[PDB]
Amino acid sequence: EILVTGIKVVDLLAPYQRGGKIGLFGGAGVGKTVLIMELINNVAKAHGGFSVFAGVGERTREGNDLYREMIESGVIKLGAERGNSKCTLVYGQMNEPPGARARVALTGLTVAEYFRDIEGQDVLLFVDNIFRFTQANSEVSALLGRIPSAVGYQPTLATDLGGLQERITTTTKGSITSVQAVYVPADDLTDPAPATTFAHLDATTVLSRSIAELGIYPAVDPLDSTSRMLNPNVIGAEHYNVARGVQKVLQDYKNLQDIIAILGMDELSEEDKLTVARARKIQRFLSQPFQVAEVFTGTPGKYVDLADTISGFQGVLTGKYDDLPEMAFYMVGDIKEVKEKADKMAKDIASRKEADNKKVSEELK
Amino acid sequence: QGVLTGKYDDLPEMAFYMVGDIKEVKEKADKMAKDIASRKEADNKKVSEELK
Amino acid sequence: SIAELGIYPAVDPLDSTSRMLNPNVIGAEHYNVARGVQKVLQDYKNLQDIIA
Amino acid sequence: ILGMDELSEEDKLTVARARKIQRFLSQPFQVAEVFTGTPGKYVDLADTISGF
Amino acid sequence: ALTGLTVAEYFRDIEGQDVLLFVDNIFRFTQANSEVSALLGRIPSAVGYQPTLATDLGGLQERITTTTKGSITSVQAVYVPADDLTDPAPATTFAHLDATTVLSR
Amino acid sequence: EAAAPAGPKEFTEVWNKKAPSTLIVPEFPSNYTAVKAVGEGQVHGDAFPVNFYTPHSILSQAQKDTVVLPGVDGYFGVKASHVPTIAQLKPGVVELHSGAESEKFFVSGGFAFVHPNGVTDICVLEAATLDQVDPAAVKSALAAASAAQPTDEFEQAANRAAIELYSALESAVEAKA
Amino acid sequence: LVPIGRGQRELIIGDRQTGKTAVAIDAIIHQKNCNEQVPKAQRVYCVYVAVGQKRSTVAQLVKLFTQTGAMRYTIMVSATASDAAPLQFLAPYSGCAMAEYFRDTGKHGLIIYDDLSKQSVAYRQMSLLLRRPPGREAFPGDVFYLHSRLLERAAKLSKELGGGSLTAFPVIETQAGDVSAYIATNVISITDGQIFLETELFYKGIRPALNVGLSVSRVGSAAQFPGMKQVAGTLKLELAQYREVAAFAQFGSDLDAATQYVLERGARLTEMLKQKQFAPIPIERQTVAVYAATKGFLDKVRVQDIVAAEEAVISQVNPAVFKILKANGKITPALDAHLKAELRKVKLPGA
Amino acid sequence: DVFYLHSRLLERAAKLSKELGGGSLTAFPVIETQAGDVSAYIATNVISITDGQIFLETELFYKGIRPALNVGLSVSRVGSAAQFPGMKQVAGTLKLELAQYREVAAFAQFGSDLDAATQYVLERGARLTEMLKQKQFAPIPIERQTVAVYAATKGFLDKVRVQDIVAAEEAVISQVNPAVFKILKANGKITPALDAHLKAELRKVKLPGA
Amino acid sequence: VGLSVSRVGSAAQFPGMKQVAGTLKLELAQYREVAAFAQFGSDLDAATQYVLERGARLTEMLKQKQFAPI
Amino acid sequence: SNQAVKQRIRAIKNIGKITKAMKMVAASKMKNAQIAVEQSRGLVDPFVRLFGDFPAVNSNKSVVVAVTSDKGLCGGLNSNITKYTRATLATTESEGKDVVVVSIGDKGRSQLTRIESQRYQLAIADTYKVRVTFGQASLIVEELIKHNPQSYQILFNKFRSAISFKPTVATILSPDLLEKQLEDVTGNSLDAYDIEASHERSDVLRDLTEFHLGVTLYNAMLENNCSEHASRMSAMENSTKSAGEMLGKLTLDYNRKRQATITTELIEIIAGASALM
Ligand SMILES: Nc1ncnc2c1ncn2[C@@H]1O[C@H](COP(=O)(O)OP(=O)(O)OP(=O)(O)O)[C@@H](O)[C@H]1O
Ligand SMILES: Nc1ncnc2c1ncn2[C@@H]1O[C@H](COP(=O)(O)OP(=O)(O)O)[C@@H](O)[C@H]1O
Ligand SMILES: [Mg+2]
Ligand SMILES: [Mg+2]
Repeated sequence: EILVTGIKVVDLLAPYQRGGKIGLFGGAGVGKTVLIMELINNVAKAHGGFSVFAGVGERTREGNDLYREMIESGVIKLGAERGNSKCTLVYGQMNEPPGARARVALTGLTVAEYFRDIEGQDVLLFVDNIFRFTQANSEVSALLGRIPSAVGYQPTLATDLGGLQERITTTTKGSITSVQAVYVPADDLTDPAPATTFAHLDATTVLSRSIAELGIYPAVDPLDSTSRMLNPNVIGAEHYNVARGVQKVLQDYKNLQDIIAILGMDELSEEDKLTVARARKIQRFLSQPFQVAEVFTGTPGKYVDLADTISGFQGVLTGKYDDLPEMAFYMVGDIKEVKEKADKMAKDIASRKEADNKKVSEELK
Repeated sequence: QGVLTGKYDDLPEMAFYMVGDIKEVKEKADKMAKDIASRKEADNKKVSEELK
Repeated sequence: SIAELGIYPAVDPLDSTSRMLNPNVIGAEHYNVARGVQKVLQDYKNLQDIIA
Repeated sequence: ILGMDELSEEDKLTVARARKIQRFLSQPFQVAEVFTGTPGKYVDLADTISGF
Repeated sequence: ALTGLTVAEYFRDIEGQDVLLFVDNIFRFTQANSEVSALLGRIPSAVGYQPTLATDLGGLQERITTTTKGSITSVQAVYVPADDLTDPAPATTFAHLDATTVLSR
Repeated sequence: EAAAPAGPKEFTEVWNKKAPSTLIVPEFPSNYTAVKAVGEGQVHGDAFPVNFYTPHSILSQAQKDTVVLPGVDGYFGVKASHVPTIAQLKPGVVELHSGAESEKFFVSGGFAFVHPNGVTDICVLEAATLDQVDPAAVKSALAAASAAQPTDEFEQAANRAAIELYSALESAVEAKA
Repeated sequence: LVPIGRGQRELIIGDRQTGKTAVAIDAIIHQKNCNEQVPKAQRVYCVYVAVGQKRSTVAQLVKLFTQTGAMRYTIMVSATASDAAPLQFLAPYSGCAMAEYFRDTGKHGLIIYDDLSKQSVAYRQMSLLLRRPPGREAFPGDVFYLHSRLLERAAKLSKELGGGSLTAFPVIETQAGDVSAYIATNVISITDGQIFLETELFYKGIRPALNVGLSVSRVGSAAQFPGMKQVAGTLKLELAQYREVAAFAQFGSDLDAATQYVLERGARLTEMLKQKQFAPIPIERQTVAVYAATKGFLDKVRVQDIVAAEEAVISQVNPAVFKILKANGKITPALDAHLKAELRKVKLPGA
Repeated sequence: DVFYLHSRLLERAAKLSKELGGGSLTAFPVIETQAGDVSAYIATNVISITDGQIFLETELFYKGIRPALNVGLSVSRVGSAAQFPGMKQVAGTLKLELAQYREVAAFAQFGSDLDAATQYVLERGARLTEMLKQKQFAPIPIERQTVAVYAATKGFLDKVRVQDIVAAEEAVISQVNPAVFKILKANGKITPALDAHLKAELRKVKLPGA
Repeated sequence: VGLSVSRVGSAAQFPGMKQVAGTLKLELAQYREVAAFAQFGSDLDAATQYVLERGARLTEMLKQKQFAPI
Repeated sequence: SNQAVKQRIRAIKNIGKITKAMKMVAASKMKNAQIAVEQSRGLVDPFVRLFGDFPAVNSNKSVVVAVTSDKGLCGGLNSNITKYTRATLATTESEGKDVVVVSIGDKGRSQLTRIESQRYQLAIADTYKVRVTFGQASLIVEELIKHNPQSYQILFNKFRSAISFKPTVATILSPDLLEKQLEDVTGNSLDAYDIEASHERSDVLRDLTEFHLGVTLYNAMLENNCSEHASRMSAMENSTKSAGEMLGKLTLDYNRKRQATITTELIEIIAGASALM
């Protein structure tokens, strides 16, 4: 069953499962903590059960920020109202020794597994950097007297990660929706800790560095983020067809970019220029402001419902918005807001000056 | 020596594909002129009115 | 690449060598034909960069 | 690709200044006079800055 | 190179002069210390070099300074291995160089 | 009488309202010419500007003192303040005089405009000078061109052009000095 | 294009999330579709070995094999990710021993080792913990013998031994499409065929994402349907031309109206080779659909809806011709003219 | 454990609570990259530890733009909404104008087609880049940064081409009455009674590029 | 010819061979700079065509015939 | 994974050498075309001073010619004059005028069909293949005079310098259909001229506008060919720039992969030898 997040690229191209395991693959600064905090903000309140945040090898500043903003959201209630809290925090952050970071994910799983099994209810398990589990085991593993495996890792990487990740499942008695940030070491997805984590996830959201350097946030690679829910027997034929159409347009753009970089756009065919224009449009349209990025961008964040993003991407695919420019799609919520941003961008196209005097900058008033 | 000097520049390049000798190249070039000059025959027979 | 062009046996005509390809062993008629064939194929190998 | 006299009147002034700058960077060396004939010229720093 | 640096360091310390040192091919100094570390049984670091690459280079290059007596100045010929300026031997060498003089054909 | 007030300065003021504002106005062939026709002056005395042209050449753009043109009625001479003229030129010899020297340009037909401001614009297709003509092919050319006349009217026109061109060429190559 | 005979090892190699188990799933679902229509002797009993996956992943597969009904002929060996490394390294041999019962008793097996790449990572774990010295990337020296010992057990036995067969489908995952990895180049040299699936073909809409240029079948056309031995020989020939003229037209230089006809028909065939997810096609509605495409009968049909055009070709052509094609195994001229006689009485979209 | 080496070091740079004294420790780790590769191992290790980055590009450094701040890539979100309010007023439109300048410079890989609507922001951005660069060992107080960027993102600087904007910024700092710096420092932000005298005092300075 | 070198160089050459190789290697160097541009033959350049033809004159000179040293 | 990057370095390097060859051959062909262009500009001037320059005439039939290129590596030339072609077809049209759209060059029928699919009627191509001559422009003008319009519009790129190409609209009016009607201002401006032809002035204007169309067309497709060469000279210069950028990034990437290859292949050897020692 689908889990609607309010993120356009996630709900369109790699939709999350309601009891699924979700991996956010990231490359040191591409935005998986902002994305996992937006998933907390968007999902964790609409979801009625309990929530567990396990911080494994991350910043202690981020743990303090999460604690102080879960208090003033009422998700954590201090004092005598503690029983009405919805979230428990387990923290093994990056100042801890490698033995504490290699076991704190298991403490988070135990807290979530009691709620799943004994209490019998639906849990959200947010694990920020499940990579640090693997990295801490490879730190302590050289001193256990083992022959090291590939790149520098423990020989027992896959079974350690498997024994941890096979416990974060839904059962007949309960449900754990698991969102895990997965750091990738040197922007290398063939590193064995991301490459081993990829098998354990129902929905991988792969975040790119080159997408984030185009300003497109969330920096989700639309042709590398998959899901088991992109299936026409699950999400409907219209959603499946608009997702596959968006992916085909973006793949044809990626196939064209090597000759676009050298020969320019002047050597394209006209259906190829239509492909490039629609692909730049949907590249900008997968971008979205976040309600947790509104504190450092100024733009307020937009939750986008699933039917709205389906209809918007279907309209850009059919051709209904070929008149609008590229930058009207950038960082807007709906397909209405690209029209109002073209209305705002267009109106200014004349408004540039004539603010000479009749100011508030006088000397007596 | 023939195809290197220009003796057989007047044959099609698919006449050299998968043939043993240059005698086979000459037998294949005119067999292709022969088959592609025999492509207009499915126009009024065995669509209907067939002889069982 | 020669197999994926449909040419069988997919022998690389340039990268294949023999110690018998000397003019004083197989004669000059065989040797000059083989060297000219390889020369024309290396010319087309240089020209396929600019044709494509 | 265009010609040495295609240039503007100001860029030819820069060409004539840089061509005589890069000549002036050369210098005869004191140790090289046993095989070049021309004697070597030590240059002080103030002379270099002022001349350039 | 340590022997040439001692000969220059006498003129710096005891004679009080401004000495020149010409370490010809500092890359071959790096290469020889790499081979010495390999023969001594040490595990090589990045691309192929000694684990002590920065330290065996800084042991040499930090004695070429200006003291209150005099100075040693080095004109060290630099080789770039795969025409790769990010190779650890020229990248570690360029952290000490105060100037580069490129002679070109 | 002039019910379409056309022109470049009208096209540039009407073109701003029917085109996108990004495109600048297209240029026109009036902006690449300098000497006009109706405008004052441009003669000053005994010389006058003679623009002898060709599609593939500019044979002269200096000033001459008299221009002999091979008009269809006959050879006329253009002096300084000549009457405005649109003269169709027969195959003949233009001679551009500039004193005692005379360049004898045999043209193959064309036009010659004398403008009100005294500018002569000879406009021919081929203009060979007389030294680079051979007298050998013109005689068998006239003999053969006076022979083949079928019932085609097109070849009658081409053969009449042939005989008048080659006959004027023999008239201007056997009467030289 | 990549035909598979009974007794052949065919590798399904590809990058991370391509159609690798989907080809393997459809081959098992299709055997249930064939076992109900053939006699008792030529029935194929499948084995799916699921090495190093989740339990959640294989619980979706037993749910799928029970829903279609393919679990009646299917063993499901599953050493999952939480299992001990000597259970994942042993599970293909355990599964192959179950499949070899059918090979050794005259019947026909089909084993799918999903992720032999994960069986080598579990074997590297045991070897490096038994202090056996590492080799390439960390693997033991014996890792070629790990898979060649297993894949040589998929055979086609003689009639003195029953005539049973075992068809293997090893699955190998590559990293960035780099088929020059260590375990990937071991199995490519063991198996007879190769089915390379690409991610950039997967996102262009081509599903199954089969790279036609790199996908080999060493048994050739000698072990396929004779009805498609004659109509798909030109299909792999027309697609070889289409790959070349689409590399040059990517620039946008020129078209020749005889080069563009190659680029026209080749785009019909790549839309013809598409297939959706959990619905295999028998053999004879395939070769009719390849007959409709390699004979020009789907020209004047727009390239966007040839996927939608061939539901009409299978629906409107009567099911009497599929029985003649299956029972003969070959388009006889008594059928070949009568096929194209009915391939004009069809309502294609657009027309 | 080379990640742990830097992580356990940099995690000690905290802002303590009120019951621990309220003390703080700011860290500035320096990482040298090779040929601009920021996707290296130690670089991406420390990017995963620190709260932001200050990227210094060698192409901007060789062109004389010093400090060679890669404005698009450098980030400090924790220091945002913790900065000077007077500078936070002016720096928002500074950031948007520099974003537009970077994208209309990426729009022009070539000088052949002028737009005269992007040429405005292409000259305002080269104004702001010349405004931003400063010389070594002379740090500037925050009010004299605020007043200079106020004089740059608004008008008061459009007459100097690109060349004399350093001299114009020095003339802005020297010729404007030094009481307005005291008001900006003690009030912290720009009040309406303050940007009144900002628009007043900036029009009576004499800019050297005329 | 571009990658081959001799660090003794001109000090250990046949004099007289020294008198022609100094322009032979320069002319071959210019031909290597205009190399791979001789695929445009009708698309002439009239100044690089002389060095292209002379470089092809010189590279076909240096070829030899296998245990026939000169 | 280090032979794909090496062959990509080889691909981008030969693309850059191809493109620098194309740039230098376009720079050579621009200079040999500038011989012919500046000579042909002379004959345009007598007809533009005799008949004037009237682009916005109220003709009820026009034949518009967009002078495009054959080869396509120009870099936005044919697209620029297709924009100018429709921006003059949306300007000079006044009342429901029949406009015949013609293209000279293969790159015109590729785009004027995309703009004006129904009014497009003729496609001249292969014209710059050997050279451009006046007999060729005369035959093209004869094929335009097979239609009988009241006006002609020629859209071409005026080669000004090696960097400046301005699109130009050159108008030729039909002789007494519209040209004499546009010259009379209370009398005429053409009746100043003493006509020295054999037959009437309608016949001399009928000959003179055919000659004016042939001259305008010849100069138009000389100017456009020179701007074609000088625009390929700048398009194959930016493409060598971007193929040098891509090559520099690929070489940095290859050296990173080379270093990483030597490190991991050495770490494998140490890990295999430390298990035995
Ligand atoms: N023929 C097809 N048509 C449409 N969708 C497909 C097809 N084949 C696979 N898919 C989709 O692609 C995704 C990947 O398929 P599959 O499960 O075969 O991947 P895989 O190669 O096994 O990847 P992994 O090894 O990571 O599990 C699935 O979600 C499936 O829904
Ligand atoms: N959705 C987003 N919107 C705007 N900026 C973002 C977004 N995600 C990330 N960023 C930028 O990227 C930086 C890194 O974000 P973070 O989630 O901490 O990365 P990571 O956890 O991958 O290291 C943030 O400081 C922010 O500036
Ligand atoms: Mg993080
Ligand atoms: Mg699978």
